[PDB]
Amino acid sequence: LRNRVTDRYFRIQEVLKHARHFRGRKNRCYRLAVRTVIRAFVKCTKARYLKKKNMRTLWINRITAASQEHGLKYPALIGNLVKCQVELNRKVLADLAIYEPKTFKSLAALASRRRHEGFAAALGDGKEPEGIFSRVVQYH
Amino acid sequence: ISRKWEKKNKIVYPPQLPGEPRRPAEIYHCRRQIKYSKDKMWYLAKLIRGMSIDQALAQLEFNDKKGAKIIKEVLLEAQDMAVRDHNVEFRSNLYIAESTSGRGQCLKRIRYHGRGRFGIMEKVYCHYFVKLVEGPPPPPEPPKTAVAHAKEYIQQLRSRTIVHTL
Amino acid sequence: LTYFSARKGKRKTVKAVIDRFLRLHCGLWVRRKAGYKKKLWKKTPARKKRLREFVFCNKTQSKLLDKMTTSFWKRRNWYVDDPYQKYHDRTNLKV
Amino acid sequence: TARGTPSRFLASVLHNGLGRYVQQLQRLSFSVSRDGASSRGAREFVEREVIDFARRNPGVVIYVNSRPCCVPRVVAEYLNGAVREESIHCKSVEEISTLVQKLADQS
Amino acid sequence: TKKRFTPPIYQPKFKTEKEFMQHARKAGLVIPPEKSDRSIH
Amino acid sequence: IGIRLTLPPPKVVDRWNEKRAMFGVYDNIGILGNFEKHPKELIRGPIWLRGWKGNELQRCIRKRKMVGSRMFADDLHNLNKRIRYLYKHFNRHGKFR
Amino acid sequence: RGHKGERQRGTRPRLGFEGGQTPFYIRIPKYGFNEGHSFRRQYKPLSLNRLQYLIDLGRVDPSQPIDLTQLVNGRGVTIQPLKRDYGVQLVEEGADTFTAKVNIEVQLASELAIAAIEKNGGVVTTAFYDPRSLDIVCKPVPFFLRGQ
Amino acid sequence: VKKGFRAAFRFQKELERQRLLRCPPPPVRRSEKPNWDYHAEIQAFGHRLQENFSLDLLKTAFVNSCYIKSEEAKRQQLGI
Amino acid sequence: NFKRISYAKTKTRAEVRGGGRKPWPQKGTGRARHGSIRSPLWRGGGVAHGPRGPTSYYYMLPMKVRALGLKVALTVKLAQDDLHIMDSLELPTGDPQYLTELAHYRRWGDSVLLVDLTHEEMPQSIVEATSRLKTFNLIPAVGLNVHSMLKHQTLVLTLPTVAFLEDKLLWQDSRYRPLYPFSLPYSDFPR
RNA sequence: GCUAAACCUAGCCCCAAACCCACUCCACCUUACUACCAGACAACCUUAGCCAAACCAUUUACCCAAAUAAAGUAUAGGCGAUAGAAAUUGAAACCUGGCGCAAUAGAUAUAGUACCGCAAGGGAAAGAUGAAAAAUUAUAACCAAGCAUAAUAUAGCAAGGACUAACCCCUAUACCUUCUGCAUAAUGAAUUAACUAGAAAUAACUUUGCAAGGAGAGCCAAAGCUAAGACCCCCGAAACCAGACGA
RNA sequence: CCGAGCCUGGUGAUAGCUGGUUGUCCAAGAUAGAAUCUUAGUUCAACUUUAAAUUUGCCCACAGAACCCUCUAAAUCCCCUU
RNA sequence: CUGAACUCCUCACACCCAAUUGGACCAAUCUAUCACCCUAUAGAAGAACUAAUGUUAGUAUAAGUAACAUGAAAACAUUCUC
RNA sequence: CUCUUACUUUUAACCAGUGAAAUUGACCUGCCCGUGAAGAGGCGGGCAUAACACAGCAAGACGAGAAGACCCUAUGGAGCUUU
Ligand SMILES: [K+]
Ligand SMILES: [K+]
Ligand SMILES: [K+]
Ligand SMILES: [K+]
Ligand SMILES: [K+]
Ligand SMILES: [K+]
Ligand SMILES: [K+]
Ligand SMILES: [K+]
Ligand SMILES: [K+]
Ligand SMILES: [K+]
Ligand SMILES: [K+]
Ligand SMILES: [K+]
Ligand SMILES: [Mg+2]
Ligand SMILES: [Mg+2]
Ligand SMILES: [Mg+2]
Ligand SMILES: [Mg+2]
Ligand SMILES: [Mg+2]
Ligand SMILES: [Mg+2]
Ligand SMILES: [Mg+2]
Ligand SMILES: [Mg+2]
Ligand SMILES: [Mg+2]
Ligand SMILES: [Mg+2]
Ligand SMILES: [Mg+2]
Ligand SMILES: [Mg+2]
Ligand SMILES: [Mg+2]
Ligand SMILES: [Mg+2]
Ligand SMILES: [Mg+2]
Ligand SMILES: [Mg+2]
Ligand SMILES: [Mg+2]
Ligand SMILES: [Mg+2]
Ligand SMILES: [Mg+2]
Ligand SMILES: [Mg+2]
Ligand SMILES: [Mg+2]
Ligand SMILES: [Mg+2]
Ligand SMILES: [Mg+2]
Ligand SMILES: [Mg+2]
Ligand SMILES: [Mg+2]
Ligand SMILES: [Mg+2]
Ligand SMILES: [Mg+2]
Ligand SMILES: [Mg+2]
Ligand SMILES: [Mg+2]
Ligand SMILES: [Mg+2]
Ligand SMILES: [Mg+2]
Ligand SMILES: [Mg+2]
Ligand SMILES: [Mg+2]
Ligand SMILES: [Mg+2]
Ligand SMILES: [Mg+2]
Ligand SMILES: [Mg+2]
Ligand SMILES: [Mg+2]
Ligand SMILES: [Mg+2]
Repeated sequence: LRNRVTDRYFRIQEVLKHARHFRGRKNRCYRLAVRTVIRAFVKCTKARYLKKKNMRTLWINRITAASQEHGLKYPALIGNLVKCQVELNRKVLADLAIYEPKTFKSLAALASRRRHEGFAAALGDGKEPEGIFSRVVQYH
Repeated sequence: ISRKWEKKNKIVYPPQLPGEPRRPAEIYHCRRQIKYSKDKMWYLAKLIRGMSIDQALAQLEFNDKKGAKIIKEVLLEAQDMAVRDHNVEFRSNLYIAESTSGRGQCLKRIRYHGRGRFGIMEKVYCHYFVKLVEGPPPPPEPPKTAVAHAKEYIQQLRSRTIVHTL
Repeated sequence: LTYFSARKGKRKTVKAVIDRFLRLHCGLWVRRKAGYKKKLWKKTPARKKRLREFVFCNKTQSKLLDKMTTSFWKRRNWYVDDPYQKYHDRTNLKV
Repeated sequence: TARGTPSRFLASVLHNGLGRYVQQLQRLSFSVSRDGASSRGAREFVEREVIDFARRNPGVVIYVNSRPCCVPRVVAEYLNGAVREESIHCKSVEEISTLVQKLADQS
Repeated sequence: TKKRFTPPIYQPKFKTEKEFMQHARKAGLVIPPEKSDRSIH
Repeated sequence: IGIRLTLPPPKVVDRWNEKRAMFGVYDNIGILGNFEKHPKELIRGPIWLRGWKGNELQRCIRKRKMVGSRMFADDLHNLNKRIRYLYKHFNRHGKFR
Repeated sequence: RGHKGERQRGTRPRLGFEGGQTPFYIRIPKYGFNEGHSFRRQYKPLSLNRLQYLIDLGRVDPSQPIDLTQLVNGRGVTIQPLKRDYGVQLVEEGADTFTAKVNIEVQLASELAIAAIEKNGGVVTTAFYDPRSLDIVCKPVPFFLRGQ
Repeated sequence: VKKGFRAAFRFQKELERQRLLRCPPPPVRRSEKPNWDYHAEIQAFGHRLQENFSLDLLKTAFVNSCYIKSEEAKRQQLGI
Repeated sequence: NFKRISYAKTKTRAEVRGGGRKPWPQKGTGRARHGSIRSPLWRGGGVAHGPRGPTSYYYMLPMKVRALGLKVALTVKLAQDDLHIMDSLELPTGDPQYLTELAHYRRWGDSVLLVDLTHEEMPQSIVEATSRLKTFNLIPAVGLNVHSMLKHQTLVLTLPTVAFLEDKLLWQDSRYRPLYPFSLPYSDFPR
């Protein structure tokens, strides 16, 4: 019994359909496209780590810009909003800076208030009580 | 071999309605197995592409290439074939819609080289395809002007959104 | 070794193993010591005593010797008054 | 692949769920075979599951065409006009019961 | 395999039967008369 | 290219012809026939293969001693060469020893 | 198959070759363990436990003389004349429980096995069958089909 | 020629799809296509929207004057 | 498979005509190195690993195993209500249409295997009706086999055949181990 | 849109059976295919070597007149590699078939032709409508690479993440082999199509059967025995020997 | 392409050497050394894989393991408990 | 403060080592029996190619490149130059 | 040769006709310094940068061509010589 591959046409079309948008001979010649289709799938699989990284890099760049409009720096906004028990991430904050500017200035004024309370407490030796916005809500 | 170009002059369109506009006539014609290169012929079919029937015949009549005398013969017999068979009223009211070249069935002979070496030369052949359309040659597209460049640039500046946000 | 003979098409036996070793039905191979007849005048009685002793072989050796012999040499024989008859079966062996 | 495929923005059909929820699945067309091992799982789904599935979804019209076929398929049509064709070839009842319900949930 | 080389159309010039037989004599093409009982209807 | 453009003619099979309807009959001629006949005697084909099984070297060795005196000179010469090649492969070449 | 060498190319040396040093099966001296193994006589042992088991099941009747043929016909023993077998040796295993009065013929017999048969009122005799006769006594029918 | 039927059958299906794309057919009404029951499709219309429609009324809400006039033209040609 | 003999065979690089000469020198030509034009790499060369027929697939299951499969086939036919006992296969007429209308009224099936005790004592009535049919086949009891029982939907046995089968199949459940082939004389065989 | 693509027959392979075996006239051992003149020339004779032995030097299986078994036993052997009986035992046998190939397959074969070689000798390629061609302005199209329809715009293994947006932004040192380690300026590859490479005993394991017995004479057996299943590739030297052909 | 011609055959010469070795998916998985006309290889061990049986294994407390003698070394072996 | 495939969070989980080894699936083909717009259970085997300066065939690149050709006029009669 | 120059012919280049070969993983085929299988068009930091033909040049592509002939290895060959 002599057996031969009868459906080799479909085996190569499921590879070339992903190379249709390439340039040159690696969009129609299996030998060349197969090596570039495999590199595309690897890039797309490793690109899921870059997307998450570049997003957070973008959010921070937009928050940094919106904080300088109010005379603040990125570390002083994020660090002092955490001290006020406000758990808002970079994604939301950058969205607020674009579409809710009046709410973002309220968050910057809060951070500047908590930042100034920290300096005042650093000048005292504990005798003076804590600030109004420096209090921490406890959860049992 | 494929001979679809000759079957396009056999399609019969349904009668047009009274309100529909006059449909231009299309005439397909070709010549097969021309002893000439398709690369050399491509430069001649590219020349008359878009020209009128009477202008193309004038450019091909004073060209020194061999393909010119061949194309001109194909155009003359497609011109007559149009008025005689395809109901074209004026023979000068025609323009070159399509004109290209194709590879033909070629032969293979041996070219002798030195030191008992040899090469394989091919006696090349080609086809010529032309399509004539009734009417005047479509007016050439004017070159893009500064108003269109600026109008397009401002349109790109207005189509830009805020990306990677709500 | 000859895995397929050219006349019968069957595995052959290496006759250099049959002239040196003895196989007990249990799977053990018994041999002599190399040098039990060489230069006895320079050797001690203790060394000569353990030279004329019949010793056993290990797993790797016995598996090789089992591949170099056919099934005829692995059958159970009932020779009359054989000195090794009692050694063809193991007793109180675990694992 | 993203660059080798198209894309769309998240959307709904006629602002669905805003005033009321309307099931988008509009029609289900089964093609089972009286004989054929490929359709064994589809035949058992028509005996006990399809009738109880129609009681819960009265807005879906279900057609069961029993004809000779080597590959049984279920065709789902939606209000927006989209048509999704799927194969239930050699699938158990449990696999076909979760599949049909997936089609009902989609838009 | 699957190779056939075809030449371009020849388009015979002379249409009349006399000229064909008048030109077949100049070319040595001898065409003996036919022999058949069946005739057209 | 490499795949036909039309469908092939249907492959119609008669599952109820003589050879298929009576296949397997008389396979237990021994059990039910008081062991007068043996099922291997129902096998037809080369006289050097009836009721026997072996590898290529075993098949070729068996054919050469059973019908080798009747073989054509060219075919016999090729048989002996085939046995030489297989003798070296099976007894000298391979992964296991 | 691995990478290169004789491993991947199928050119390994023969079995037993140790790479060049005198092999194990060659550096050991020769001793006559199996010298003349094809000319030694073998006797399939027949225990009194086996014999008593054959009598309690009716496979061997003690009312008639018991010889080598009746034992084979009853699937009590399996003699291999072509394997240098010369008969059966009556062994003493199961002598205590043995209780049967028989007339048995065995090519070899131990001193204790005889006592067990002579205690119950039986008779035991030792006879010699050559390789040719031993094949006829065990399988008579195939011999009667030879016209000899 | 290679022996087999599965690949040729599968290749004919791709050719049909290619032909449809090159020459897409004209659209037609869903009622003309198989698997259609007007009475069953109109009941689901209401239940789909969670409304207690009246079938007698709802069936006349989809009947248009243009369809009635043409439905008569078909009968006149056939004399029915 | 036990009576299968494959006749497929190919020629090796040693059996293809020619192919003895080295095509071109080992070095200098700038081409790949080849020793013959009939190697597997070539068009028209030998088959590296192809069929080397004629090849046999002969093997034997133990007698007791082959006799046990018949018991199972005879048991499965009864359990599934596909077994029908007869007293005699004598029809009133030799018409093949009668035997077909008789299997449809009783709802036997599309295929029926009729088993008779011997090949010479078969009534001519049933021999003239089954010789013209394709799904209504008639065999003697000695030709009973698992393959034909599974191919046919219905099994029909006569009373003599039943006793014949039980004797043969139960003799394996109580028999000594063979001293010599059962074709030779035995004390109580046959019968 | 060209080039092309697509097909199913020709016949072949393996068995069985049967032993096999010419012719019109004329010409042909001289320079064969050449009508006609003095002759006497005559046939026989161990194969070797490659290879294995990891060199090599004795040695290294080659149908030789019945399948099986005896038995890979006796025996031979740098007692190494390996080689290897007999006595005895004793079976079956109905040509007209195929889980064989289907035009790169299967015979080399359309042919031992064309062509190559002084000679011995080597040795191809390919075909395809239809019931009708006395229907040939015919049998639709849709499919490889290669081109054409339709050249190109900063920046980079050519893509991916994306994006309103093709490109611009960010990220990313082809593949295989071979190596301690290759983006390596180490190997191979123009590309498409087709062809092109893991063959098996010993024991052991798994799943049935029967069980101190197993096996359809042979053999094994101190739970074994029977059966099945499942593990051991391709191309490539320079060489050596025999017999022919050549000044 | 004569340090010894060519053709065919033995012949599928041999090659521890180079090259090549074709569907998907998961899993475990880097190794003291000895001998060898042997170090471009192989066999044994060691490492590694799978199945099976059984009971200890790893980590480690005291106590304990040399005089001759130059570095009075970092450590190790042994080892219940955990 | 920035900063991973580390860790947490929503959900899921057999789904990142050469040689080697173990295991679960499978394309097409033939056969048995089913099936009947292309499948099922099994049994078989010339059973799967991005690579061997691989074989054959087709078509590209180099490249419309290298290279190749016909002494002159005329009445095509003839003359003229070399 | 100092120390080259001028002219003729062939070649050449343009028009027309005909039409090969080695070569080629894919290419959208820049420079400097540094890095690194130790000598980068492809990596890092910088500089440069609309697209495109023709004719020239031979610094680089460890450029093409011939599985290095030198050297070493193979229990690989052969020729010659010999106490
Ligand atoms: K081997
Ligand atoms: K050698
Ligand atoms: K051929
Ligand atoms: K490579
Ligand atoms: K390198
Ligand atoms: K190199
Ligand atoms: K490279
Ligand atoms: K290499
Ligand atoms: K080596
Ligand atoms: K001058
Ligand atoms: K240069
Ligand atoms: K070079
Ligand atoms: Mg020459
Ligand atoms: Mg390799
Ligand atoms: Mg190595
Ligand atoms: Mg040959
Ligand atoms: Mg060779
Ligand atoms: Mg072939
Ligand atoms: Mg040697
Ligand atoms: Mg040597
Ligand atoms: Mg052929
Ligand atoms: Mg294409
Ligand atoms: Mg970049
Ligand atoms: Mg290196
Ligand atoms: Mg690197
Ligand atoms: Mg190298
Ligand atoms: Mg194998
Ligand atoms: Mg020699
Ligand atoms: Mg010679
Ligand atoms: Mg001379
Ligand atoms: Mg080789
Ligand atoms: Mg792992
Ligand atoms: Mg040595
Ligand atoms: Mg401890
Ligand atoms: Mg982070
Ligand atoms: Mg983790
Ligand atoms: Mg996990
Ligand atoms: Mg499938
Ligand atoms: Mg293959
Ligand atoms: Mg391929
Ligand atoms: Mg290749
Ligand atoms: Mg150039
Ligand atoms: Mg030139
Ligand atoms: Mg030119
Ligand atoms: Mg190269
Ligand atoms: Mg550098
Ligand atoms: Mg240039
Ligand atoms: Mg490069
Ligand atoms: Mg080299
Ligand atoms: Mg040699």
